[PDB]
Amino acid sequence: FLKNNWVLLSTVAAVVLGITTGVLVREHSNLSTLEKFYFAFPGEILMRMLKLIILPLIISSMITGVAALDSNVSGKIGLRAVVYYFATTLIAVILGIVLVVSIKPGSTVDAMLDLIRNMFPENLVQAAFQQYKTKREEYKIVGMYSDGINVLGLIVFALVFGLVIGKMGEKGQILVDFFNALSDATMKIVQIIMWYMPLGILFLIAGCIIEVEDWEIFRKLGLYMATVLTGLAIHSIVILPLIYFIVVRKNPFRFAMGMAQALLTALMISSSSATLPVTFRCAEENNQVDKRITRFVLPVGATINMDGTALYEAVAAVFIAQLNDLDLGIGQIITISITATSASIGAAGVPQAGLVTMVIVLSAVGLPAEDVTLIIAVDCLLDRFRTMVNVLGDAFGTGIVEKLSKKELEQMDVSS
Ligand code: NA
Ligand code: NA
Repeated sequence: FLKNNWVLLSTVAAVVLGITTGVLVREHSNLSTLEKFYFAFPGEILMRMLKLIILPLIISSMITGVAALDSNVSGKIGLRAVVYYFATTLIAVILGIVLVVSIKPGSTVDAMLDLIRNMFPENLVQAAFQQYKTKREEYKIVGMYSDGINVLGLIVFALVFGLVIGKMGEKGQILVDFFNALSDATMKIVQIIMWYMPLGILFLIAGCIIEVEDWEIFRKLGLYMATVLTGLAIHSIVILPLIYFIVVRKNPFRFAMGMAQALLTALMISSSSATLPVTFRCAEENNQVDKRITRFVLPVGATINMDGTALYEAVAAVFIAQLNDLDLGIGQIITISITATSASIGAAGVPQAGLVTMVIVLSAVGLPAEDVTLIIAVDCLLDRFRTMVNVLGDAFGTGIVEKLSKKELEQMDVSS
């Protein structure tokens, strides 16, 4: 039995050995900056592999999932998924705002316009490794292209392309076959990378622990951890199971038990995109969910649905505002809530710590962007829990959308 699940136990042992090695090296050894950088080399290699595999997986899976569905019922399923994601994000934002205000632990228009611009890129080839940003200048607007994959535009193009080739009929069957084969090949390559994962996980955790030097910053920011962790726990244990139970009259915790494999995997990597194959297997096999709904809903949720991220950012922005003793009125609460939801619509193909999402909210509330370094220390610990919450929300949404589309799925069975 151990051989079949050998990757999971190996990764758990890697986590244990990483904590031990990091603590022992930090306490009993002295390292310079260059030596600390060279210590985390295998973790850097693992991250490069995952970033490499993101693009083909996302594009091919999106096209295949959209083209599988019939054109009659494609719109309703997408609308239901969008509504669920929007509602969950709003509830998470409200919960985070309420908790951060109660506990008290301590332009933007251009960013929104850039967000809309990135949905319709000028060039498809450039959109695979570059993004678009605008800045003011003495007032004249000037645009520039910066490195970083544009997952928002590629997802929109993939959705439209999949619909077009699924409506065409026999004339576009060769394209469907091409992208199905590409998706299968990408999943197999992801498995091959997951074979090597444990060593990268070991060295990543070891490097994470060693970096902290003072070790009193954790004690100072103890209240800040409690707010974020309590919000994530309440959202994961209370709100999401209750929403699932209201729509689907089943046991919400049996679904989580079936998805436990992908949940713990998502904790390991802390990447929602890289957990797509495990999530597919767990949803289709353990929970007996339909493949047609799953293959289409899950990639969209990975790119779009970010409950833990919205909660995390909102709490951090309010905490930073409280650090500076800046007053926050009723309007300030709303504009932080609204900006947090729409800050980073798509950031799935980017598996590393992004401070730009915080910077948008900071600019909207009118605070300097140099306050990020104060709390940049604990991101390495909080990000894994945030990604786990995101993956859990996606998994719950798959079943919720599947239940609500019984008539559409029955209509799709007579044409098969
Ligand atoms: Na949501
Ligand atoms: Na997600």
